[PDB]
Amino acid sequence: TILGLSICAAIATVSVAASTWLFCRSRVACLTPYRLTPNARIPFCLAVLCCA
Amino acid sequence: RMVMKLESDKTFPIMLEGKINGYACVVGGKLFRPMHVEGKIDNDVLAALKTKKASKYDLEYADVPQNMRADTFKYTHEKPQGYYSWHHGAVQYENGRFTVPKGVGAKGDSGRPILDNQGRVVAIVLGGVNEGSRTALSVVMWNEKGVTVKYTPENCEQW
Amino acid sequence: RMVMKLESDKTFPIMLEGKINGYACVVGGKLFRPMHVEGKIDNDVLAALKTKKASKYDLEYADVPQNMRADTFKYTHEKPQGYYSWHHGAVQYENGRFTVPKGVGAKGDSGRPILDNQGRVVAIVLGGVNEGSRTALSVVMWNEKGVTVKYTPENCEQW
Amino acid sequence: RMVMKLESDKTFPIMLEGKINGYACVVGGKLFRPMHVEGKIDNDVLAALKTKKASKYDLEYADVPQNMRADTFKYTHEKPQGYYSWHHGAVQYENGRFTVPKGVGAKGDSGRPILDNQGRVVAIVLGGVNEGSRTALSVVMWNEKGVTVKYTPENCEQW
Amino acid sequence: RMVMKLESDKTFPIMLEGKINGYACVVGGKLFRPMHVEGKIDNDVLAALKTKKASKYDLEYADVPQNMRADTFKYTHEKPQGYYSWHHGAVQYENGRFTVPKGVGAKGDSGRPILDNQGRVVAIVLGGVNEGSRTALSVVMWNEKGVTVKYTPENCEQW
Repeated sequence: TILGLSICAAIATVSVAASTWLFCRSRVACLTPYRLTPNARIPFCLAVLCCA
Repeated sequence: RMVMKLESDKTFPIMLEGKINGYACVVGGKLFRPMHVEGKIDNDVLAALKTKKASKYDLEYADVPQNMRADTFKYTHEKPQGYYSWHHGAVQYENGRFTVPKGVGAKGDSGRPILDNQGRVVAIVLGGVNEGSRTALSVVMWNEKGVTVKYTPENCEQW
Repeated sequence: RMVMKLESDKTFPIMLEGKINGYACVVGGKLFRPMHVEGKIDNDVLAALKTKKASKYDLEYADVPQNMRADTFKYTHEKPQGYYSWHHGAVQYENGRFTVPKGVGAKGDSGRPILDNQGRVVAIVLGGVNEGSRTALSVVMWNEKGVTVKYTPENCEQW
Repeated sequence: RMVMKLESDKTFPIMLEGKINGYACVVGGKLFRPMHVEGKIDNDVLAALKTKKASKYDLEYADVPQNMRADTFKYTHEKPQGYYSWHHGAVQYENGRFTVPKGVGAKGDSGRPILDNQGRVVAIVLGGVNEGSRTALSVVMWNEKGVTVKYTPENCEQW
Repeated sequence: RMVMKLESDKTFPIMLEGKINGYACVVGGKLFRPMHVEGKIDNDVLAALKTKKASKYDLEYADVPQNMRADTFKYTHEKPQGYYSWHHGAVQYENGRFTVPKGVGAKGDSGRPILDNQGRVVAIVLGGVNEGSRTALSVVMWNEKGVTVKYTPENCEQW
């Protein structure tokens, strides 16, 4: 159990961290094309997914 | 004619050990500085600004102060085919690519805004390469919807 | 010269402390005056006229008597790009924003109307923020559906 | 005159925080730099170069890239008796000493390639001492077999 | 004018990345520089000198060598009311307070000496502050007893 519980906890933590990393990377990759526009007009992404 | 597009004091140099290696340009109330260029902007007020990186598009952007927003370049979402003005000389737009004569653009010629025939920025060039017998520029422009698309030729040469 | 001769007496200063602190304007059958101006209208008939509060839009509006509906400013819903007439000087509408040259406009100038070259009011100002060489204006205008879009720049200094 | 040979100057200043401490030469397709100076080479290509030290003769040597091996000074093993050229006037090589007019050369004027009437470098000065009559200089010169003979006057100071 | 007669090779600048940052002056056989200026004095002989701190009076003071004492500024204690000569321009002394015209003095001007008509320094400037047309400036002077009184205006901003 000590081995199995530790393995399960490690797998869950790694999975959660990886999912958060991919979500943040996706948000950056979907916002920066719209974010660094000089006037910063970002209606479309915020309306279709509410990323911000 | 060509000299009426170089009286733009709103561009700013980047100093590294007293040398020039790049230019930081202000467009539409936002200051853009090429990421690969190391150094410090000569202007103190713009140098003190904290910029947010953008690795994919290869430039860092910052929000200029309110008092500086008035005197700033104007971007354009339309890029009609043909002639364009640049500080080094004429540039020509064909099939979605900017091209310049041979030997134009080198070490320290990045961050230069490619002005239009009207007199307002349409894109910012980060580097250029010469493949075969033609020279093309890696450059970031602005789409009609404002997605800041970047076009980069294959095997692009920095600056 | 060309911008100052467009003079209309429909605007009325607000009197308190025995000094001018703002202007109230009759447009399309409604009398408009900002929150920040205190006092009585110079015209006694409108001074005694009750007003309805609209705090979130920052303008008291009052229903003009039917007799005086004949002589009033004409509202406009289209805002073509470019310069417009004003009491002081040309006001540039660019990028969906009204801007005035350096220094023009200060305290006590709030409530003045921005008209067009045709000679009819296109918007009314409530305050101005200095962006540097060019000064932006906090102003409310009229849409094609009459939804009364209000444009308030960031941290605008209130006139 | 001996000054028309300043056109042959391909030496590169070394700057330390904007202060020049010496000059690095490119002789015979080989970059020579004084060890006692500190800073960075004038151009980036030699700045990024890797140098191998030589403490006994007090200088760093590096191999120039293949692109510019031809664009360099060309050396000479023989030094006939008499006066040669320099950026600071004629300097006389007499019986084993390269001596200059008194009061010429100080701190920071080091690593300087000496020249003769043929426009060919025969030695590189590093420092010198001011005798009552004239000033003798520590110098790295060459001989017929090419073993890099070095001379330092007694009680010599670095430059 | 009196600017041409204020020439003095005694004063030296303190650079910071090749820009004017401070001013160190040799007076009465003693080198003075402010606390708040960072960098290295341009003169190598004084840069080699080791200086001691004085936090309260905002002065690093060092003893010049014997040969340096031959030519240096002369100090006096008496300060009659009226106008005095400064490198930027004329200043005036009233009610025990030095002051300068509007906008005369900014960053990098600290450490400059103040001169009188007969050609001798009476005080060393450290900073200033402005409320009206006059601009009272922080300055350290000398009394008849030789106690180095330091007059300072309220919330004086550092120069």
